[PDB]
Amino acid sequence: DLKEVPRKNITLIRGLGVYEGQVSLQVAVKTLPDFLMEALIISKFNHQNIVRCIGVSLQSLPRFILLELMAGGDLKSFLRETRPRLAMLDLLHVARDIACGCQYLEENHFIHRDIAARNCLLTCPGPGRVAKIGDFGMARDIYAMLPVKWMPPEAGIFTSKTDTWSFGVLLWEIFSLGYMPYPSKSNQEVLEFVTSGGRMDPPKNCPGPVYRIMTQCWQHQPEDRPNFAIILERIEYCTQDPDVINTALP
Ligand SMILES: Cn1cc(-c2cnc3[nH]cc(-c4cnn(Cc5cc(F)ccc5F)c4)c3c2)cn1
Repeated sequence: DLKEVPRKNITLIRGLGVYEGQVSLQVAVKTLPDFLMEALIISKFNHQNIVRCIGVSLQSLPRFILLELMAGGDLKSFLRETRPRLAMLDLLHVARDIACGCQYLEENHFIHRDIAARNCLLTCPGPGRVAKIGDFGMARDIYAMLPVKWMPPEAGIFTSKTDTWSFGVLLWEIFSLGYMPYPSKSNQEVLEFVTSGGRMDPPKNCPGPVYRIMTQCWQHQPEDRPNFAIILERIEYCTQDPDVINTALP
């Protein structure tokens, strides 16, 4: 099924997080000390905003999965490290990028169930970045450690509207510039806070239009939340608005 690439052709260059690799083509190598199936899931996707599975090395040990090299690393760490001391449109492109990928999943009736900044990767760190969904461990596991801050109330049900909720929270992560959702609240506090109707305030300097996308992502009833086509449409509207784009980051 998956393209078994000879170990002879594979060489490990550098430890990234989890290796920088080459094949006799610069790739990223994920090693195993289940795992047969994250690669099988990622392999079946064909979209520009989802990391590509180059191949696998299950012949020798330790078993590899060859993946599209994302030199910019995860999105959570990027926001943190690249915090002004980067413009609003850079955030909007990142948001659009993941929204496209989510739309692709939604169209293909796949539920991610863990859409967060820590599961998104960046191609290069500088301008011309492309954010892509890099982790699918949660959706595999099914097919304290639970991501409660990204989950809607009815999650124990899971829909495409689940991913809509978590994307709203991802949206906050982006425009907060990498802050932890519900900053001073624990999983159980957030659980009861959300269940009561409580929602996160706008991140510092966040334009109203963008916060309004977060707000309707967090609608209590799933059928009232927007699909990702509408979300993109609305992100595109923000990208047209100059009052949104001209707003200076904190
Ligand atoms: C600084 N930094 C860069 C990276 C990085 C760069 N490029 C990358 N390309 C693919 C990855 C990656 C790493 N883990 N995953 C999740 C994953 C986990 C798994 F168990 C099986 C497959 C799989 F894709 C994707 C990946 C990670 C990690 N840290």
